[PDB]
Amino acid sequence: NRYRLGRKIGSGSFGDIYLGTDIAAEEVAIKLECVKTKHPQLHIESKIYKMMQGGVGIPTIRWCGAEGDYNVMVMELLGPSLEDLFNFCSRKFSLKTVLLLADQMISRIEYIHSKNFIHRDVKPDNFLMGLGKKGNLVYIIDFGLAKKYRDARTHQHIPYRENKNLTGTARYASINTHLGIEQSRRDDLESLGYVLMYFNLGSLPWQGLKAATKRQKYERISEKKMSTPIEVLCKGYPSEFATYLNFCRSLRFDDKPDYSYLRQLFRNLFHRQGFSYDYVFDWNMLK
Ligand SMILES: COc1ccc(OC)c(CCC(=O)Nc2cc(-c3sc(/N=N/c4ccccc4)nc3-c3ccc(F)cc3)ccn2)c1
Repeated sequence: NRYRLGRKIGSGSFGDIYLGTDIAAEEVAIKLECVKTKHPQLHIESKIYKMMQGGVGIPTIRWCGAEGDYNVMVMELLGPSLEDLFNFCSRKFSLKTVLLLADQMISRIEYIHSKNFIHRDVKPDNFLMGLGKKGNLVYIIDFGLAKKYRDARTHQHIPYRENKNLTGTARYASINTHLGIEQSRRDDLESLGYVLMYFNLGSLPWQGLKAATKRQKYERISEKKMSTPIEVLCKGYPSEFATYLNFCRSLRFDDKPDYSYLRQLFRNLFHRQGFSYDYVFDWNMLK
């Protein structure tokens, strides 16, 4: 109930992230926002976490408020991110681990969409494993770029818009995001498709391109994504990864994705491969 701030561990969408301690009991994670910021957002994000509360893989917020020069949000401590675990696993995941992760990540995105929001920054850093009895559970974090895509009462979808600035991480952004189109449900899922192929490959082919300014930088990434057919991107990997991406790329702006179809693709592959659904990930094998 009273919190000690520890080392800074990084930065979220709109603030810095810290390890901390609840001195009376337990270790926590703490996000800070300057209270004098011109674009306050931490309390908005807190309310989204609250709307999401109780979902599988949705982190619990312990306290939000103001102290000194900061707005403060305290979260239950979670385990390593999927990017951290990727590094710990020598930047290679077995097919079994990719498929286990795919099943849960699709479900996390579906859940957020069911609560009327799109995430808009699907990337490995925003998925964290739980701890203790939740160690086999993938959590999704960070609603700082999240947006409501439909009305809570009528479910009327937001309108189509063009010439929008790229929101999120360029590496995993959808093609339509690069082309300036308003993001919708389909784009969260397309980004996940790039995340899965990133886990398969160790890098994506639009990493490390040269340019002068950040504007051109994103342009080069856009051009490489558009000019790399899915069959080339996914060459040498099971067809399901291409099928997944083609499905996502083919969705209409306001389509409700068939999340079950996408999970079934990978589940059927998992079964054909003879894998056991025992939640044993590559990092559980580290000695
Ligand atoms: C017990 O021994 C340990 C040993 C080493 C450790 O690590 C060095 C740890 C710490 C594990 C940990 O990170 N746990 C954690 C993190 C968060 C995050 S992570 C994030 N952004 N990450 C990125 C990454 C890349 C790019 C952008 C952002 N934001 C929030 C967050 C969000 C809201 C909030 F209120 C508080 C925190 C939430 C809960 N647990 C432990």
